[PDB]
Amino acid sequence: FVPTTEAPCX
Amino acid sequence: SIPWNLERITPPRYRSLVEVYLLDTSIQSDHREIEGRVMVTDFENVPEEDASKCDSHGTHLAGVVSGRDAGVAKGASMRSLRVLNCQGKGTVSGTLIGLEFIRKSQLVQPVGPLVVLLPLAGGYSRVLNAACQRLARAGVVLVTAAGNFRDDACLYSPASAPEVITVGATNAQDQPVTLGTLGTNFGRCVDLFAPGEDIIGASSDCSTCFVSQSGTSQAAAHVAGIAAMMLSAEPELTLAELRQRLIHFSAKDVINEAWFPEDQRVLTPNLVAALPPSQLFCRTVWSAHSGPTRMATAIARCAPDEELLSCSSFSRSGKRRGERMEAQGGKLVCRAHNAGEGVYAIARCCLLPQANCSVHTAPPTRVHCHQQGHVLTGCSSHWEVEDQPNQCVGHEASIHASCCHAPGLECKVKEHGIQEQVTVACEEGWTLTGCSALPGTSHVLGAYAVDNTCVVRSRAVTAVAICCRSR
Amino acid sequence: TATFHRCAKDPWRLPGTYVVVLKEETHLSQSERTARRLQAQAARRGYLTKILHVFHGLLPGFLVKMSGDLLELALKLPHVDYIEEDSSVFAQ
Ligand SMILES: [Ca+2]
Repeated sequence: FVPTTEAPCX
Repeated sequence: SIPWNLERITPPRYRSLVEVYLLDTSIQSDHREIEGRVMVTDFENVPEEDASKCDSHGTHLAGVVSGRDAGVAKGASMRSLRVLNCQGKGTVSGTLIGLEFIRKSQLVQPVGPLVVLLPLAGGYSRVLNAACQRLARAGVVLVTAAGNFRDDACLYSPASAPEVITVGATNAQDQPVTLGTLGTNFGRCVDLFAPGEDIIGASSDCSTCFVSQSGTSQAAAHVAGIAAMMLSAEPELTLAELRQRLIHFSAKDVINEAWFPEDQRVLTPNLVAALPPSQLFCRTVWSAHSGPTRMATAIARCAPDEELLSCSSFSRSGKRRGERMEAQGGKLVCRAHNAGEGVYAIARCCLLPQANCSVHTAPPTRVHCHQQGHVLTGCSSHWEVEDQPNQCVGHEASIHASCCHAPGLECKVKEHGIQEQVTVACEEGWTLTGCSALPGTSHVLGAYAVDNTCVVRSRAVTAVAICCRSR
Repeated sequence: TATFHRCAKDPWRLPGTYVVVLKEETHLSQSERTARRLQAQAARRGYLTKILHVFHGLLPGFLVKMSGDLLELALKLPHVDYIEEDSSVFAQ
């Protein structure tokens, strides 16, 4: 998961 | 070897005149994934921000559509419009102007089929949905993200827009993407799901660098790539024809619907997109709820080039008075009647070329499609107060049979008699055109087609499925 | 007959900018005259307005930057179908 749409995904 | 998402959209047996427009952040157009096949239109309409983060979103999605190593339609030609600023944020007005820019481009220098990817969402917008509808009626294919808020996609735009393909996101376990309060939207405004978590693609950090991103935009980019390939093989496809193919070639019933809210599991399509390998297409269309008036009605409709071959209804209360098919503006429509919290109308819309269809309203040992060379495709039924292949059975009720002119068509009726859920399924090669219940001991809450499976819900019980195929 | 609409998600609304949508058959010349008519009536009342864009090709109408106080004036203009307050969209 990235803030341009932070976390591990899957 | 192969990234999971590209393998999942590959059918279990498997073997450029299209342009794909992207409305996104800026793009890193010289990234080796997409270099040479993405034309930056340098249209730009963004609000001011309240450099590698700037084009992160758009570069990745262009890669998912057209990338040389991790793309769905490798080598597909793209054109980009910047409507999202560096913080990922845009306006409805800017999106309108960008959509208008695409239409003016097409008018000035026509090309072939146009697929427009809209990897963005805001709240329900009357004007944005109207503009997408007009762009679609002018021949353009629009593919949009369902939205990232674990919510009903009908509350967002352009997700809720009429003639667009709205795509939700699933993960490597075919389950809906969730991140706490966030996650894929759902509901009757979503047309299908596609890989949307842990999607590797072009990273704008460097010309050859790759990053894993997640979103309903990533899912919609998979569908935009599949659609672009479908339109290259069949450039004459209408939007209703393309949507029927996307549904038909999807993986069915792989999503664990327990992730969705209870009232949304019947309304949300259990489909994960897939490429075609290398005929009668039907789809189920759900209406919105009707309300708890005793005369409240609900209406499900088909696409302009689609035929309405059947009509059923569903109430969780079980308090319903049936449904009926009737013309409206020169087109058949599915009307459902409340008895009761409310009801849904459930239409079955099919592509049957070289076919004239009609409704025959009569009481339920007669025949309801009496003309020659005519097949019965659906048996509706409605009643007024609240308590043999071409005939409809029923008890005080009135029948609405759909009878179709179709010389190349063959239909067979299969029922299954036995409780909360009884199902009967068409055989492989057959298309479910109609689904209804036969009343008995239990009180029928409703019936609806799920792909080629007739589902009846109760509280005996017999499900009745009408299955057709072009011989 | 003419209606107003704004986004139900309050943090996503963008007050001050409005999409004036006109009836389907309105020609681009009528769209531009309607917008200048709005600008003129707004100036008489002491208001400053800016026409940001004029729409044609998909929907007829225009994008105006103005105070919301002008919305009942603008809803009375000829050919107006509905007006919508601009709102945010986000990368998904
Ligand atoms: Ca939709």
